[PDB]
Amino acid sequence: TEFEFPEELKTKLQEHINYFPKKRQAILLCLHEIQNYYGYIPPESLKPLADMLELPLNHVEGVVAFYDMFDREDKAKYRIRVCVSIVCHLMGTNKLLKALENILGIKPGEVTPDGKFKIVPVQCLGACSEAPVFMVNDDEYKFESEVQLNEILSRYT
Amino acid sequence: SYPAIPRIYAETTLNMLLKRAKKPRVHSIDEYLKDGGYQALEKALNMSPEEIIDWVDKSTLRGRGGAGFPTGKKWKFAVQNPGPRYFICNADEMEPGTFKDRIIIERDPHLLIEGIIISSYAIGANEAYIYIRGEYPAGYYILRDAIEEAKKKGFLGKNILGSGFDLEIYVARGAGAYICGEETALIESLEGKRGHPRLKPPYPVQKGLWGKPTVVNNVETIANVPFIISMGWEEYRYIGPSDYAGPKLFPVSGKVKKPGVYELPMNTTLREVIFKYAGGTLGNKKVKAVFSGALDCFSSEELDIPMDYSPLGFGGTGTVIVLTEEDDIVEAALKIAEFYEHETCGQCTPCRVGCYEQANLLEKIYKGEATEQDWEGFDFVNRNIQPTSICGLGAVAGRLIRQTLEKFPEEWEKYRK
Ligand SMILES: Cc1cc2nc3c(=O)[nH]c(=O)nc-3n(C[C@H](O)[C@H](O)[C@H](O)COP(=O)(O)O)c2cc1C
Ligand code: SF4
Ligand code: FES
Ligand SMILES: [Cl-]
Ligand code: NA
Repeated sequence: TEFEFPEELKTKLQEHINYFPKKRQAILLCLHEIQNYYGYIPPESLKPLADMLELPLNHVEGVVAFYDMFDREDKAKYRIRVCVSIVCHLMGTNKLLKALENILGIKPGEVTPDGKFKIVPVQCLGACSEAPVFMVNDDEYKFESEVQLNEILSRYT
Repeated sequence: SYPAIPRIYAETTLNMLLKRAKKPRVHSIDEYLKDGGYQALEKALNMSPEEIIDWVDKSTLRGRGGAGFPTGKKWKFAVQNPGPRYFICNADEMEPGTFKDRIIIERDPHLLIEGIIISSYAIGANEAYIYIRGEYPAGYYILRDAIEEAKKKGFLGKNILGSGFDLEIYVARGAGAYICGEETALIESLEGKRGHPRLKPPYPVQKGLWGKPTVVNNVETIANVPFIISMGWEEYRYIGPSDYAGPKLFPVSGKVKKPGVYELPMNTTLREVIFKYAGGTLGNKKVKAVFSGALDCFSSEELDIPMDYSPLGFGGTGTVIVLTEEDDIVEAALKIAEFYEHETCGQCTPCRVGCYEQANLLEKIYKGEATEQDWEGFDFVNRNIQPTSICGLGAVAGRLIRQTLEKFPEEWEKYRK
């Protein structure tokens, strides 16, 4: 049957849509919410959302494709966004990636066998003074050492 | 309860934008009000919109977002056009080294909201927007909750403090396009479309959000507004040099002992920023070069320049990335090339191919896989990104890298071999 949103999701989506003066302005908050729920943007989920937004599907797809943050390719509970830009690279992005490889056994762009962690190479995260920087979903941290990183990641279950 | 944020070091000599934000925690409305907050708003709502515009103009407040456009004048241009109008606070950061705006948003959200309300009232906007990057979730939730705080204290909503002025502030989110920081693209995203900039003119202050006069202003710009109203434009123009007056946030990063955001006046030298305030270099290694975000490159011989918007001044957003004698200038330029590779939106052909190929060939140069044609090609591509570009990204993608070829040729020659 027609794919449909769980009500604990559809409630939030409906809230986002009513937040702005025009429904269409909600598209990015809906996608953030959809990816937060599913661990990725299910292709199946865009048709219902287009209806919800009173926008064409091809518009919605075109938007998903354009924005780096949205992934319709790979599922992951937790996205380790690793900053690879100028400052983080100078201050030891590599030692962070090395530690991530050692602990999780995956390189940038890859997902752990349990689909728990995906490492995502991103541009500057806006905490250059706390370099090298990474996020674990919404949580943002300075990398200090492998032992320090191992402890943080233990907090994600 | 908000997500984890690293506690960037903050230090001020003026005790204005960072008076609260120097302490690395959320300051909620009762604290803001206790430092006399929203009193500038009360004062402003008892002046006419036109007189606020005058004060902001006489202040000499300039855009903090990298344009250095005189803020008072931007507002004048907005209000020449018929209402209704919209005020947008550019919460998008993206540019590397730049983390000044996040410490206002995350620590003193109310300074920003007060700024947005006064500025909105000045241009007669009854609807305002904060477009905050998606990599700032804490800032998103902190702004949403802090706006709710302002609503309940009756600073937002309809007929605010019996003034007759209506304002809602809406918080939209990015999803990882840098170009969404360029003011026309930001509006395209707010309208629920791809972050593709518009051909100018029309300019936003004439045709912007749904073709209505639109003021887009940087987080740091809007943060200055309450001070101008509260202190008076005379007392504000007294801070630092009269021609580029007021407090400035300098995000300092790289090989310095005390990296963080510094609130200084703009007659501070780039040497003062690094060595007096930022506590000098790591290992006291000689400074090699300073990168002004992804915009410019200054050598160790240009440290004596003011941090103001003047021609021979530092300018930009006041972003200071410090490299020492032991840092590869080429490897650095590669990482600036790779930034512009990712963040060209691909509308304009020289920019789309130029930004990508610059990075592709420089990567080959850096790895010692470059043919002599890839070298000649890298050089040509770099000087041919600007042509046809309808926004500043194409104009600047090759700028920094060119300066490094000019100022450090010996280090680039190491890579020719
Ligand atoms: C490609 C590009 C990206 C930009 N990104 C940002 C940004 O992240 N933040 C910002 O405040 N201004 C950014 N700007 C500058 C804006 O075009 C504009 O100058 C600014 O939003 C106006 O604020 P101001 O008057 O306070 O300077 C960018 C400009 C361009 C061309
Ligand atoms: S110059 Fe580059 S980033 Fe700017 S609109 Fe053209 S293609 Fe997009
Ligand atoms: S360079 Fe990594 S956060 Fe900016
Ligand atoms: Cl104040
Ligand atoms: Na964005």
